[PDB]
Amino acid sequence: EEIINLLNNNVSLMRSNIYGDGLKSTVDDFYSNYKIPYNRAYEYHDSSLDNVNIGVIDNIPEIIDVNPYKENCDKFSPVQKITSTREINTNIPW
Amino acid sequence: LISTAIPFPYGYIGGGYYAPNMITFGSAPKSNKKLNSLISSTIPFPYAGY
Amino acid sequence: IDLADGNYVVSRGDGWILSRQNQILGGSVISNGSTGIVGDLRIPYYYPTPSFNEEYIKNNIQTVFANFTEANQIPIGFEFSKTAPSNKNLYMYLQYTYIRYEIIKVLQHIIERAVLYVPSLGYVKSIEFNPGEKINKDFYFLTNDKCILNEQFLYKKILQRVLPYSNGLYVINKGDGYIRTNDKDLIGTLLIEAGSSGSIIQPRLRNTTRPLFTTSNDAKFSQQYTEERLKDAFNVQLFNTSTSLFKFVEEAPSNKNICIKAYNTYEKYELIDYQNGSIVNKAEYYLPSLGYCEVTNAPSPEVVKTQVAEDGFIQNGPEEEIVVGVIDPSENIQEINTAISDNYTYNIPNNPFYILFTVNTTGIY
Amino acid sequence: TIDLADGNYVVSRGDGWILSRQNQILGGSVISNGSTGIVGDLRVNDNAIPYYYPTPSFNEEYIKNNIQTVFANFTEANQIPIGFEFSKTAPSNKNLYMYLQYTYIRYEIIKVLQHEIIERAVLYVPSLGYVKSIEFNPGEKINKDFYFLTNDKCILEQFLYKKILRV
Amino acid sequence: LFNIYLKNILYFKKVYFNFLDQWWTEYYSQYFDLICMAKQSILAQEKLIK
Repeated sequence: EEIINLLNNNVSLMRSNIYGDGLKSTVDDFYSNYKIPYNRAYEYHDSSLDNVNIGVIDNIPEIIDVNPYKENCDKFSPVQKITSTREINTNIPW
Repeated sequence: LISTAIPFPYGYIGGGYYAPNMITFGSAPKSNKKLNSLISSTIPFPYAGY
Repeated sequence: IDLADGNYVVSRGDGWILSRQNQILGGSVISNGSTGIVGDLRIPYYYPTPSFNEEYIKNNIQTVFANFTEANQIPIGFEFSKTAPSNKNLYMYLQYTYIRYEIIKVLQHIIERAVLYVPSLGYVKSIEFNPGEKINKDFYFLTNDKCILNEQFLYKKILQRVLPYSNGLYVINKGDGYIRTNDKDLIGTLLIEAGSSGSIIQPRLRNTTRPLFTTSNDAKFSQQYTEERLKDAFNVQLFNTSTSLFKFVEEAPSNKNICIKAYNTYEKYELIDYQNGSIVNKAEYYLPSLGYCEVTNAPSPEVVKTQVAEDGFIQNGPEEEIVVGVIDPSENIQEINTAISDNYTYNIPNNPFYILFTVNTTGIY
Repeated sequence: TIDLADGNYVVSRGDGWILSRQNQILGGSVISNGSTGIVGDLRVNDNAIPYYYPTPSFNEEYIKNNIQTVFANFTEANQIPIGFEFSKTAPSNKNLYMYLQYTYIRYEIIKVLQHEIIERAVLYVPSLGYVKSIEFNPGEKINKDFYFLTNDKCILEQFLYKKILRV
Repeated sequence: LFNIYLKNILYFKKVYFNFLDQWWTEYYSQYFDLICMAKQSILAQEKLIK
């Protein structure tokens, strides 16, 4: 994502690589433009899969006859992205 | 949970999840005194049509 | 053939049994006094030629004869009941009867033919047998496609009274039993052998029906408009007539076979706009009602090539005509909350409108 | 008491077995003079659940597997709905009461030691129904044995056993 | 007024949690980066000694 060039007195002594997280980058400050709601989530001052029964699920007969729905798929469009790389020249080592 | 969490099925071809239509099949043979035309078996026509 | 040069599209009727397809769905064995009832409750076969491709055949068939693509959406059924003898085994097997649509290229006096098979109905062949009895292969196998039902050759070459009604809208019930020409509404024909019974059923489907609509203009008389007017006049809602069903059942005598032809019918409603003795606008609405049944006997064994009839409607029910006026929706209605006893005066609050009122005593006013 | 070699045996006692104390839990029909009453059912899903009565050394899986391997397979056959019905016509000036039951297939897995049975598990497959009908008058006393069944019995009686191992 | 008091206290706790998340996202990320670089340095020195 970044190429750090440690310039000497203009000869590159060292060239290092800094990689990126790979997530979506936003330049707008989220916290400054986010409003904490007052009338929403104003209440309430490890155990989630308890309503699932292995035996009951195992007792269900398998689906044999399937009635199709005509339009159940849409398409697949792969996400193709290009990674940019900036170069930062510095005198103080990183 | 993964196995049992099927996507919610759609309704009938006309819309809805209530009872389907009905169809009568298999009229009994005519007897010596009775026509027996209505002695048949009633079955749901679009069975499991979701 | 005795036809002019050109191309023709021919319907040879339904009741065509395909070759090598006799025991495909299966059969039933009944021993003593048991009644076997083998039926069905619910894909065309194409055979093109270099001159006539699939699209040509499909387009011509849809243009002239029954739309099989749309007809495949509606369901059908049949029963074919048969009873076993006193002491003898009975075996009955079921096959499909199709409709044979040919497309011929007649040069001079048939140089080309394409065939389309549309599955119409069923046919049950039964035999009485004993254990270890030899049965000739003619009963089990069919070498060539043949017709068992009526033989037809419907071909088409490819290329006043005064009405003393006031001004306003009227809705007229014109009767029941309107079928279409060229057997467009024919739900099918069933051949029942002697000593057996058979039925044709129409299951219907929720919110799946095809009323026919033909309007003079689409500006003032639309489908929604005429449906509302029919609802106002006769309380005709089409969410009805979809949970209903009709079944035609008939047994055959012990000495002859019969053929039952069942059609889908319509009830005709004419919405007219009478102005100064002239029908300014008119719409026709056909509500699929309950079908129609015809019983015939197998003709003795030659047939003639008959041209198709003009596209239209044929009424098979009784003669009927009911005229009912309706309130124009574009004119407001003013209600008189109180009754009228002896004398009343009403003040108009310039367009025509209606005033609803009732009198407190029966008499002349 | 049986006449067989020692070991485990899979036995089918035929279908048409009606259980005890549950005769008219499905309800009945009263038909007045002239009319016809048709009482039927469609065995598909929940009434098509077998009843296991196992013993030590004969668990559910053992008996199930043995009965599928030897006799008819019910796990796959119960997915297909099969319908049955009865029709009864009442007399011209009388009332008729008819009630429906369930007839099952009795399957057993016996263990024969010496010439006597020392263990037996049972598996009931819901097969079909059975309508028992009577013609009654108002205020008429009906035998208590017509409605109630104290012990299981077969209304149709077999015992099929299989020892578990030209030009 | 007691209900308003409790609602305002809960809102204050919500703002505090927002500031905690801000600290985690903006500040602790850099300290974790320092931890990772220090671990890399330790591993590099261990490899050289070996």
